Amino acid sequence: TAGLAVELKQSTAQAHEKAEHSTFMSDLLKGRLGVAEFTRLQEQAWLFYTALEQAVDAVRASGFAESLLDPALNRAEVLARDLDKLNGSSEWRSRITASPAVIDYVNRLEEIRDNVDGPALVAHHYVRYLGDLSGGQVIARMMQRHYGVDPEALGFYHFEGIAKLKVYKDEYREKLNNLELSDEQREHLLKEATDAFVFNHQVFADLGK
Ligand SMILES: C=CC1=C(C)/C(=C/c2[nH]c(/C=C3N=C(/C=C4\NC(=O)C(C)=C4C=C)C(C)=C\3CCC(=O)O)c(CCC(=O)O)c2C)NC1=O
Repeated sequence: TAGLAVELKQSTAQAHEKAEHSTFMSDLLKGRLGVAEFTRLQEQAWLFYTALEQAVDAVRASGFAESLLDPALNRAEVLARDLDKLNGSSEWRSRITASPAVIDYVNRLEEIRDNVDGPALVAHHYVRYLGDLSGGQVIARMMQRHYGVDPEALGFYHFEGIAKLKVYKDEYREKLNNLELSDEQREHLLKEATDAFVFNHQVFADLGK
């Protein structure tokens, strides 16, 4: 009754809370881990953001949700640069492999990409990017504070090209509210958003293992 942004927040609350409270992310943010574990996180993130951004490109090209799917949000190329700094060479590209959790997540993104499934893609976009815009400074700050990570290796969290960030998040939520969705597409979107948090929790679980 209060618009899609509010409903997404409320519908995904249980899954979001489960993901935010994983042991791996909890130890990472409290300073118990190290730049190594942060680097492993960012390597798995590079795999699933590469897949997410293929799916966003296909959806944007179909004409669905275009103003929401701002290409300034793309993280994959920035993440690779970060991983070039963190690993000290481009060695990582040919070494990293998807964890099982990341295989399932990437598979789902690739299904969404090739189905060109606009409402599913919007769900995954909200769960990753709005997250990144919202709590991302807190993650970048803890990485600098606990681990000494250089801010030039935290480009993923900087969002180059956005000046006023609170404004941008506000407009992102209004763009969600303004999306034209059938009841069926809206249900599909809400369910996919919860699945997105579930995938992310399992990514942190596999990292912890
Ligand atoms: C898989 C984990 C995870 C993801 C994907 C995630 C996404 C995510 N984090 C959000 C907010 C937020 N997220 C954080 C914080 C964090 N977020 C973090 O991942 C970490 C590690 C912190 C550090 C405490 C804060 C402080 C907000 C503010 C809430 C808001 O603006 O609504 C939102 C905003 C929802 C909305 O405004 O309706 C999303 C989608 N949050 C998660 O926890």
